[PDB]
Amino acid sequence: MTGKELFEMWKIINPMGLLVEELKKRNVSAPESRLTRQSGGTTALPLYFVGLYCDKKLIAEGPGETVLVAEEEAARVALRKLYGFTENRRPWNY
Amino acid sequence: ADNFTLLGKPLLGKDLVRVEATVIEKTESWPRIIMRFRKRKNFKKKRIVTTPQTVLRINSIEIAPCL
Amino acid sequence: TARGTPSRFLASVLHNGLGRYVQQLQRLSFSVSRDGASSRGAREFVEREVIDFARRNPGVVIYVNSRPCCVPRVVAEYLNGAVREESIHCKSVEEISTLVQKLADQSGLDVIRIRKPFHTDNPSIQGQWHPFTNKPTTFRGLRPREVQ
Amino acid sequence: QEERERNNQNPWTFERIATANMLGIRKVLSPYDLTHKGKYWGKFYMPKRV
Amino acid sequence: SKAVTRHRRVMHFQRQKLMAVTEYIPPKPAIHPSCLP
Amino acid sequence: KFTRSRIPEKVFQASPEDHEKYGGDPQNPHKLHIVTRIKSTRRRPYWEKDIIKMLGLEKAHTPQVHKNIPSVNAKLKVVKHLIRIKPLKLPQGLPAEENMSNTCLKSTGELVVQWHLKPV
Amino acid sequence: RGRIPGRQWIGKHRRPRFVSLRAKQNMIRRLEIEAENHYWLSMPYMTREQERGHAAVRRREAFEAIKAAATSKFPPHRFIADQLDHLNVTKKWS
Amino acid sequence: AGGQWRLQQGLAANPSGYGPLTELPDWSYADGRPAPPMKGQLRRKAERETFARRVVLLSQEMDAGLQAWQLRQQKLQEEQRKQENA
Amino acid sequence: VLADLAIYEPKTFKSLAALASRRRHEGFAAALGDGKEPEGIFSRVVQYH
Amino acid sequence: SSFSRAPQQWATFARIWYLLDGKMQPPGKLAAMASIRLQGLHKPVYHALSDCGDHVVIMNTRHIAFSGNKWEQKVYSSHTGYPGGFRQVTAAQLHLRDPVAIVKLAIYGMLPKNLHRRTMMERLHLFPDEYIPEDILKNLVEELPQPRKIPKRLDEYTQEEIDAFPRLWTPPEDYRL
RNA sequence: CCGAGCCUGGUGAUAGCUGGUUGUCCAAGAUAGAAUCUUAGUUCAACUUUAAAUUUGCCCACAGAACCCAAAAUCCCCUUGUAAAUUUAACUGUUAGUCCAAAGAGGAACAGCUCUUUGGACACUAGGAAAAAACCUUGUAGAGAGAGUAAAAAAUUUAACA
Ligand SMILES: [Mg+2]
Ligand SMILES: [Mg+2]
Ligand SMILES: [Mg+2]
Ligand SMILES: [Mg+2]
Ligand SMILES: [Mg+2]
Ligand SMILES: [Mg+2]
Ligand SMILES: [Mg+2]
Ligand SMILES: [Mg+2]
Ligand SMILES: [Mg+2]
Ligand SMILES: [Mg+2]
Ligand SMILES: [Mg+2]
Ligand SMILES: [Mg+2]
Ligand SMILES: [Mg+2]
Ligand SMILES: [Mg+2]
Ligand SMILES: [Zn+2]
Repeated sequence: MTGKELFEMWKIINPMGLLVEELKKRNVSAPESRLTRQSGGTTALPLYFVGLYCDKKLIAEGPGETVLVAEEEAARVALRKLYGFTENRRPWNY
Repeated sequence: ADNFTLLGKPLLGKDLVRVEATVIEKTESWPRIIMRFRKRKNFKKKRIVTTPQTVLRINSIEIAPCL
Repeated sequence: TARGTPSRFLASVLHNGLGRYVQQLQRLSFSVSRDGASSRGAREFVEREVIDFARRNPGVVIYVNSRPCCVPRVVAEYLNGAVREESIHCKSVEEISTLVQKLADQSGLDVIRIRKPFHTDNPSIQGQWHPFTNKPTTFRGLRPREVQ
Repeated sequence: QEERERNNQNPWTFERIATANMLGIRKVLSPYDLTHKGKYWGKFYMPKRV
Repeated sequence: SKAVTRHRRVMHFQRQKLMAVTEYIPPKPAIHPSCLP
Repeated sequence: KFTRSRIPEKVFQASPEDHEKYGGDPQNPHKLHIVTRIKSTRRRPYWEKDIIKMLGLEKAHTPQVHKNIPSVNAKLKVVKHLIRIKPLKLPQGLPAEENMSNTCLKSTGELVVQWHLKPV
Repeated sequence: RGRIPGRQWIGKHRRPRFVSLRAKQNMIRRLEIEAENHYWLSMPYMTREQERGHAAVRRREAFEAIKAAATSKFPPHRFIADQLDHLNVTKKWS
Repeated sequence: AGGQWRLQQGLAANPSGYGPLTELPDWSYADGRPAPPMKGQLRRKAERETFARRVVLLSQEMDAGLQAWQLRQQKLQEEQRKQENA
Repeated sequence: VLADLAIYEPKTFKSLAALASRRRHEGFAAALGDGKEPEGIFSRVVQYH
Repeated sequence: SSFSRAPQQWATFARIWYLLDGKMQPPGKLAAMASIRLQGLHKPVYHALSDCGDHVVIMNTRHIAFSGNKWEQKVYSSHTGYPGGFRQVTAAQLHLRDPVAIVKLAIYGMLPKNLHRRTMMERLHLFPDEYIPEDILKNLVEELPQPRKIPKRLDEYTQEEIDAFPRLWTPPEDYRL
């Protein structure tokens, strides 16, 4: 399993909705998505960096072709950070 | 690590870290060719080499509180 | 040669190093002859050293045919199904021992050009470089020469 | 010319370098140069050279 | 060619390096001898 | 024409400024010259390269020791432009038999007889 | 345009090479090294008469070792073991 | 890079020459056992040992030469004494 | 490894650059006064034996 | 990181639209920086085969200045291809006929001589005046600074700077001036 | 297809002249001149090569080597630093050479000219000077996704006058 990551093993739909449910269970404010950085909006290769901010605090940012891809990727990043399956996590102890 | 780094002058102490590596594979390298050719002096020569090569895997790293 | 020869990235089978190590040599098949000046080395090897080799390595299995052969062979089948055969025709006992030991220490995959001498399946910490890592933002995120 | 060759701040002078053969430059140089040291080149004469 | 020539016989590269190193570097004070003294 | 060049012996008389520059006391002169080959032996005369070979400098950047005596200083003078010379300096006296192996050279011409391989 | 008569580096007319501070500093460095060599070659340790007759023993004993090494040249020894091991090519199991 | 700096500091111009970056052992057993020396380290220490033997040889030969010279000078003095005593 | 570090962990490469810049400034202070001053904290070296 | 594969690759190998103002700046320096950024040396993932270039925009190319009489003695020379088609033109006349061609040829010379040169030069964009089309002043990222400084004029120097700068000498009164 | 026919045979004529000269791998190795109806060649010498016997071989320290008509240097040369040198048996191959630096001769104090001497290089790898034989760094041979260095990038702008 080491290589194949969480969202590569397990599939999800409406990850933004899943995140909303999760942190509403955790009793925190509903965040808003805001494009932090932009490049090539009119260009054929748009690039957006979208951050998901709650109560004036950021949890995750996500790159993306479009704003929708960027925000769903940011939701994915925040879900990874909350579930503890970040790529920078403690290796498995043997 | 994600939030900090420790670098030596030049290298770190023995007691601070412990890098552990396991051996996985011993092989002869794929056949490398050594050809020497010079021009219009019938100087043409070749040789084959298969250098040995060893594969390790870093299994774990841990740091000591000593500092 | 690299462009004529195929290539691969360094990798191991089923992550052999992390858990309990397993020598990925599975099976040996010797083809040696009773007679034949070429097979005398193989006969000496099978009479003295093969016993100790099999004792040291239980996971491996050894088959010996002992049939008429003008050139004695040794075939090695590994876990992946990788078969490789080599001729021990007119070889000394010490080089036969080194050969079988390197076979035992090898892995189940062909020897070809290795593109890189390392392999990290998660190379990045502190985040992989993107163009916006080392440059700040703007008040209200305003592009250059933009009023509102 | 005398006060210039006395007061030159350059520590390195063809006098010393050639009389010592500090870099085997006696190849490029002549035995005549040992006394025609720097001022002369062929028949010419470089007075500014010291 | 000969040593002595009508034209300036181009010298060896090492020799030209030596001649470029060896010049009269005039001993000058840090201060110009007119404005201050 | 090009021939073996005699050196004026007046060149090898150091002045007080030279002594106090290079740090060498004319009294109590050192015993041993550490020597290294710095320059190409090619494009040099046969006698120079043979002197190199007899001194044992066919290998570059490999320090080799000689005495400080005129019989050697002659060869060193005739191949001086090809080599870096330095005196030998040692605080720990002559190497003792127990420490023949754990010796180490330094870039400063020093030869330490003990090498603990550990910072103070 | 701007050709050089004949070969670029020989003859009555050649291509004019010029010197740079790079080469100047290189050669003056080498000259300072040569000056240090002169200094350390000065102030010898012993005199001619002092150093006359100390190394003769070592020199001539080394040369007589060379004598012995050059004189000790004969065919190798021949052995029945190596002669008869050739019979072991027709080894065969009963 | 920094070769001349290392030289004036006292270290090798090339860090691969000597020092702890190269002289230490590059692998040991996880149980704490010491690994055998590397062949490079072996040949380096052998070179240095021959170097030290040679230095001792040269030094004591020079000392013996000077001693023989001064003893011969004492011989000279005493034989002059003999001559005028005759 | 410097390149790999600059690629995969820019924070550590930024720390190295900060170190280098501070060492430059210490070297400039030393160029002003070589001795007769406390040497740079990072310009200090380790003596081995 | 904790990013997805394709989005991470995209964000890493993405292109960027840089802008720089050439008003009273030298074409050599501005074109040099533009070229290094076009072939993409500035990013640590530079490789020739990987087309990791970035789009560049120059502004006010008409208002550039050389150092020296280059406007007069610098000669851009080109052969059309026919007999007598060898034309030479000073930088001044070439600026009058096309104010962009100077910087264009500068970058064309700075860049390597590969087939990627044309691609990078069409990535690059040039405008002699303070005016830009909508999309290509909208989809920008950053305006990098200028290579050289603009010396100020006497009409620009404020009064406090002047009265702080000391007067150097006292003129005699009896002088027409 | 006649300065003397064509065919066969001698005849596989001869050819100091051109050309060509077949598997793998290691090493050592380009060299003064003399004679020759000889200078497009060859014999000897010298160089190189092999296998042996032997011992001095190379660098070189004071002294020493012409009057005639003021040179860099040279010969000899114990020590020393080094390990080669000589001799003995056997051949072969080279014996049509180019540039640079220096001392010179001829010529025009021209030649990428020709002719001698001392040295280097090239005809062996590599880096540099733009590509470059001869210029400068640099040799003893391999794998490397290690590092330190060598030679190594041209500077110039010019004229008033009582
Ligand atoms: Mg000449
Ligand atoms: Mg030419
Ligand atoms: Mg006829
Ligand atoms: Mg007819
Ligand atoms: Mg015939
Ligand atoms: Mg002939
Ligand atoms: Mg032919
Ligand atoms: Mg060879
Ligand atoms: Mg005769
Ligand atoms: Mg002698
Ligand atoms: Mg001819
Ligand atoms: Mg010629
Ligand atoms: Mg000529
Ligand atoms: Mg030839
Ligand atoms: Zn003034």
